[PDB]
Amino acid sequence: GAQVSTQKTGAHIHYTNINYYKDAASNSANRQDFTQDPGKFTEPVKDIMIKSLPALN
Amino acid sequence: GAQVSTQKTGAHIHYTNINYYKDAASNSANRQDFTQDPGKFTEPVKDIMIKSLPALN
Amino acid sequence: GYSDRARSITLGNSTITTQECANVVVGYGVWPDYLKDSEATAEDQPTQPDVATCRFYTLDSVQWQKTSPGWWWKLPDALSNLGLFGQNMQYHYLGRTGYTVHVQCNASKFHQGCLLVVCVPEAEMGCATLDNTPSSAELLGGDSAKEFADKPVASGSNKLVQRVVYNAGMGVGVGNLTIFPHQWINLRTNNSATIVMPYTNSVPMDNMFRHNNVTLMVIPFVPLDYCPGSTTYVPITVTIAPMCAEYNGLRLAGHQ
Amino acid sequence: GYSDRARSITLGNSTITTQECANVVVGYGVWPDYLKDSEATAEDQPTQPDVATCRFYTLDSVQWQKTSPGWWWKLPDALSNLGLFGQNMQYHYLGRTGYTVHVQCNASKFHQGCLLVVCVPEAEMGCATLDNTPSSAELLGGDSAKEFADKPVASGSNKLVQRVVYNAGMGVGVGNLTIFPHQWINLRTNNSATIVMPYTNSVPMDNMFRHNNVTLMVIPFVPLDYCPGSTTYVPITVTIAPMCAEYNGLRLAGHQ
Amino acid sequence: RVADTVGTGPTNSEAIPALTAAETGHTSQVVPGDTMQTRHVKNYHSRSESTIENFLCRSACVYFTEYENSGAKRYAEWVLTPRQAAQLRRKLEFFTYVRFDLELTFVITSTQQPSTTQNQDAQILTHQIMYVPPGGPVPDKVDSYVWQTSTNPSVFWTEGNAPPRMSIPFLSIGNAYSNFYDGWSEFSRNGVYGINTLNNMGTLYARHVNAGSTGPIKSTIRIYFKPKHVKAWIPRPPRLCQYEKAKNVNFQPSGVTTTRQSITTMTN
Amino acid sequence: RVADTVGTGPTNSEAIPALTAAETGHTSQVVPGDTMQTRHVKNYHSRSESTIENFLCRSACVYFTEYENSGAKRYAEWVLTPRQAAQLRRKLEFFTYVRFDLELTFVITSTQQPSTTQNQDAQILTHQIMYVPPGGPVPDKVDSYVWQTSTNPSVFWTEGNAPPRMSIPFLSIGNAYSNFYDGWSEFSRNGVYGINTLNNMGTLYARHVNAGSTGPIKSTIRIYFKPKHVKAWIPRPPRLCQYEKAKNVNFQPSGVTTTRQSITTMTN
Amino acid sequence: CEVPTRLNSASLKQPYITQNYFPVGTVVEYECRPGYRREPSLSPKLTCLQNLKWSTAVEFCKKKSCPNPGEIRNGQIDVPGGILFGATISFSCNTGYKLFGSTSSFCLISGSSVQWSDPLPEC
Amino acid sequence: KVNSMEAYQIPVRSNEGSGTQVFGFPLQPGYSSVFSRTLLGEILNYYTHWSGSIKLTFMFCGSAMATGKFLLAYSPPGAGAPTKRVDAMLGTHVVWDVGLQSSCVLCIPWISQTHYRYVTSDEYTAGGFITCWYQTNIVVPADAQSSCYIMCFVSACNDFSVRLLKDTPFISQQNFFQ
Ligand SMILES: CCCCCCCCCCCCCCCC(=O)O
Ligand SMILES: CCCCCCCCCCCCCCCC(=O)O
Repeated sequence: GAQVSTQKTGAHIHYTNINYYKDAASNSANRQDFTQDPGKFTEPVKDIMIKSLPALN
Repeated sequence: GAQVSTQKTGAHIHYTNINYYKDAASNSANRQDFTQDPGKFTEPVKDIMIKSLPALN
Repeated sequence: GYSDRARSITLGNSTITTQECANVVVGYGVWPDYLKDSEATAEDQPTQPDVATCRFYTLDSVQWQKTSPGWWWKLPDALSNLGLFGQNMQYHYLGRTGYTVHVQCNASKFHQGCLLVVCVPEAEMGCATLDNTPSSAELLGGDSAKEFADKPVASGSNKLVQRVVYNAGMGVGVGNLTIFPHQWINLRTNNSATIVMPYTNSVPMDNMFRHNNVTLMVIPFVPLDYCPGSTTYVPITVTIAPMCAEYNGLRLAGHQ
Repeated sequence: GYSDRARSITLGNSTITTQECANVVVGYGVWPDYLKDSEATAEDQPTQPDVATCRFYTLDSVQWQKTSPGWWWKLPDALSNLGLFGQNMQYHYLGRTGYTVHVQCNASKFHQGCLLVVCVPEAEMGCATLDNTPSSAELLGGDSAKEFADKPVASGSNKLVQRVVYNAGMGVGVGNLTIFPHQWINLRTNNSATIVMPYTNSVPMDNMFRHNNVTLMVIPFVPLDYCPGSTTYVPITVTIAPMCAEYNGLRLAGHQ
Repeated sequence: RVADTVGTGPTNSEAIPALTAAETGHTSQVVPGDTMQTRHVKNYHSRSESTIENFLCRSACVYFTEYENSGAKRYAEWVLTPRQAAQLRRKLEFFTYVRFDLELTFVITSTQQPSTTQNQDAQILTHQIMYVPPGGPVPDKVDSYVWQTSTNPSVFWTEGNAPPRMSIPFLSIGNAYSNFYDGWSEFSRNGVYGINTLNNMGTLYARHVNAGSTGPIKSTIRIYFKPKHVKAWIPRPPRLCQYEKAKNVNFQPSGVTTTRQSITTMTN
Repeated sequence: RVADTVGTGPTNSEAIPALTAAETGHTSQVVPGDTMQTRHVKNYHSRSESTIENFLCRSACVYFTEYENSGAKRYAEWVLTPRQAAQLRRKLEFFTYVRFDLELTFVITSTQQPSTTQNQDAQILTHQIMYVPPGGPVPDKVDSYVWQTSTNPSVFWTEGNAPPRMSIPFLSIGNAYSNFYDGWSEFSRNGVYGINTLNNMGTLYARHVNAGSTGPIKSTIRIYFKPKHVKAWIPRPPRLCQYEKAKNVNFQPSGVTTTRQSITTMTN
Repeated sequence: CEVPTRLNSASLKQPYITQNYFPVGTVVEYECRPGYRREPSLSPKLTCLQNLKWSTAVEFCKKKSCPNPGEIRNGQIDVPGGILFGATISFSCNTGYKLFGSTSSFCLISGSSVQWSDPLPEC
Repeated sequence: KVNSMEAYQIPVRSNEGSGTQVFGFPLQPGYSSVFSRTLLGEILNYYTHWSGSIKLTFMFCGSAMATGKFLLAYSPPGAGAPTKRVDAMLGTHVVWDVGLQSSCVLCIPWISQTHYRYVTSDEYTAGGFITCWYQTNIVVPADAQSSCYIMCFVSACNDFSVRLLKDTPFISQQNFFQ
């Protein structure tokens, strides 16, 4: 049950991984979770504020 | 002859295992046998005792 | 055809009309709701007063002078003695409540200033003396506001709270406080601030008396100013409304 | 296969096991429910605590002696200072609640006696003096029982309550009280009495402080008796459980 | 996974889940919902760290002994038993009969004993550990002929590496190991009384294969047991007293628990 | 991958992307193309070294302590905390609640203490590190009975190999670790105030299994933490002051920033 | 047998401390040291075994408890380490009230029991 | 009483009063002296954390002519232990009527703020208080003993669980047992 994944390469290749322990708290740290969502902290207003429009109307 | 099994994960992932020795008294201890049966020690009465009913009738 | 400057909020038997206000801020994008049956831990049936506890409570006002550093309120301990919210909080062991904060300050077109209203979760506060932690009679006073300071509090043998406005009492830059749900009151634009906060914790429920989930701080960044002849008494009023409050663990009254 | 002598009742976080009891009496054939939207009058949204107010409350015991006339409790005023039931009753103006009364008295096979437990609605009580009505400090005492008398109370210039057991304090035969929901405790048969009472009134809701919907009276018809050598202290305990309680009219605390 | 709670409401029935009879020697199967009103809770808690195998599967030091490279004490000998120490013994005597494979580890550490000898220069010490089953020719000396280990299992370990470790099978003539024995070894009801009747697991020996240096060195060997694949039957109450002898269950009488100020005191 | 720029031209419209209202507490989502003319640029730059896991997943020394093979100090004891050092503490207090597995590494180094003893000849030192959760029997001496480690996890390490390392699970009764706590431990609002209320992670002990030599040797153990699988919530502003005590957030007041010659000076 | 085991709560009785010879089968007895009450469940006796070792010894005495520090007026008392023999409680006053007296109060042994030697300050 | 069988007997009797207290102890299944030595407490002392509901079964061991009534109450922390029956009434109680059935079951539920509680003494993971009070009185006939005993049995419910393994603080050793 090997996992083949993609390495970190430059822009402008695969690696293989096997788990040997039965705990799941002992596996290698996940270095590939590129996910962003700034809506929670930036732009937290209840009413949507379109950019081109006047903020106060 | 590799065995793929599930790791220990939290609620709310697989590992691989091969045996190298020919004795079966030399393999890793089994940490995943979650089976319970308290009927032998608790509630050992010959006659079934329904909960809502009076114990002595 | 309306204007987004006026706004009304209805809760229980109370209603608050702003007339001139900025857009409402909603926590971390989350609206306060009840506890789910897949995230619960306590097995007894909770109580939900709904209308008695979830209404607008208006604390006692303070005065915005020209040299006011700022004020702070520990949110669970401010409403401890107010109405049926305080009563249920005493008898029950565990509670869980969201808030709505509505800060009001009005002035004329000739008055100038700027306040920052920030809801800070887990606002642990340092002490003037390094050896000992600050006392409760110092950290939180219900039915009144706690004021910051403009000069560093003298160290020694005491249990005071460091109150420097710039350090915010937490050893952080006051300017960097805009990480938490924050709203700005500009006397030339605004007259009120409204922040809705959900329940934040590492646990599904908690004892309100021994733990403060969030602390509301109002700080005058730009000072108050006016020309001689105009109104010199300008107060600041704070209204808090518990939302989706529920309690578990009915027992004897008191937190002893 | 069971016996109809044992019985358990669960309400809120309280449970009462009788073990040896007669069949439960249910008011006038009606089970207590909430107020319907076709019979309501007050327009604001009611509050329903549900678990905090609807639980078994155990008053302080009394002693059944050989010459005890009897005791009475005004039901709304007995639970006035108990738990969250009393707290909500103070803040709110209107309330509406059903009851469950569980009276307990046990004794050995060698003790004899007979008590009558009667829930009397609108039990207006007369006065020793014809000119004036009885005072509140005389009609109702919470946290304790009020006792009847075996001899007529002396008339004069006072505000006492006529307490003759035979006249029941209402100018009626005590034997004819079996018109209201009643249960009999016979020491050779019973050890407890259970009566469920709905909400009775000429109005959809009412102020609990200024009006008592029902009065619970326990009267020893056949006296207590035993032979020398057996237990001489035999108490009587009363447990009340508010059912489907709801309140309208949240305002300042107190009945002033 | 533990059972999830079921939501319940009020009740005015004849069902009496609370009242029971303890005389029948039956434990009540009552849940909190029988005696109060509850909500629905989904429990993800698991009883995975409560399995008997997981509880007993951890290495524990059962004994340690010392030998030298000079003088009279040149080798060490131990009759194998799991009752020398307190911790694993008490963990194992929760049950009457157990059955497990074993994992054996040794931790050997040398130490230069003080001496007036000069120009000391030691070489790498090598140790030999040997297992002699009952009936074997026990070594009478360090340079004996039995250290050839023709059939007796033996391990050779050079200092400065991962500690030695081997796996042991059940190795019992009985269908299960007994932690308790109520009886004697002779049919005439005299002799050895107790669990010492069934302990015939052999003997262990340890020595230095070389002297290493011209200065005395004392080596200490520690033995670590780990039960694997455990099957247990007939649970028993835990030891209230403190163990005295490994061979016998003899004990000094002790109170049932600790005392407190009063029957209504919430402080120990 | 960062968003690519969009080419823009001149504008004479009523759209006002620049003018906004900061009072609403809303950050503007303006790009450079709103306020000037731009060209089309394709950006291949990635925000891969900015993930919270990558930022916190690096070993850091949290503590170091020393023990000897002679005298009074024969073993070392540390109550586990991540607040003893400055660097990882400040990195971790960017957030209010965190949740991670742990990777633990130890670096142990011995050093011959000066002595008048002669004919010194040491053997390989072996160390034992033991973890005692709250409620365990803490060792009162070096040759105690608790170093048997029946259930307490322990490691044995011989000098001259790769450093020891094990993996730790979340091990928290709370749903997330708290870096800040606003409250007391007693319901009467007195006692321990602050994050010390929730620190009950246990204790760590270290010793020499042998003495090795007839001359005193002092061993130093350094402990390295590495957070793996990290989940963080509620970001907080970075510490402006300098940490004083690990137990309390007490601080000495400091200026908001550094000063410069004038408001129109481009040199610090 | 060698000299009996030393304990942190109990000490040998008068005949045993003087004795230097312990044959097999000898019983020695301990007694609570000052500031330590005796646990009724445990018996303070040690026998000499055949291997010339004493039997397992467990602490036969527990620390004594100083009385409740009480409630000071217009101030608070930290009580950091509890109220057992050898504790140390601290006193303080609110903003505007000056402490007069001692600042701390150690739990020490005064006579046959444990008492707090320092008195309560007034503020 | 610990060097006897008297540690197990709860001594109720007939008194000229109503509302007094029988016993009382805190909910610490593995640390309190009352619970640290039962089977449940002995299993707990090998684990750092615990979670779930508790069963407490009380059996009346008086005469068949004696009759009684009791209040068994659990009160979660936040206020001190109740000192009067009325204060205890406000918690989670059960009224036990001593009839043909000789046993009643008070089930202490899980009302923690966390998911798990520490076995060792910890103010943050407080458990609560368990108390008993005379609901009425123990009424006996003549020529029948008025002093009786109750017995208490402790069990865990089907949602009980334990976590980190540790060494027991009870067993100890100074030399190798030979
Ligand atoms: C160098 C190789 C050495 C091999 C030594 C093997 C020793 C086997 C010991 C078996 C121990 C069995 C313990 C049983 C305990 C019980 O009776 O419950
Ligand atoms: C030889 C084996 C030793 C094992 C030692 C295990 C120690 C576990 C320590 C866990 C530290 C958890 C830190 C949490 C920090 C926080 O509260 O944010």
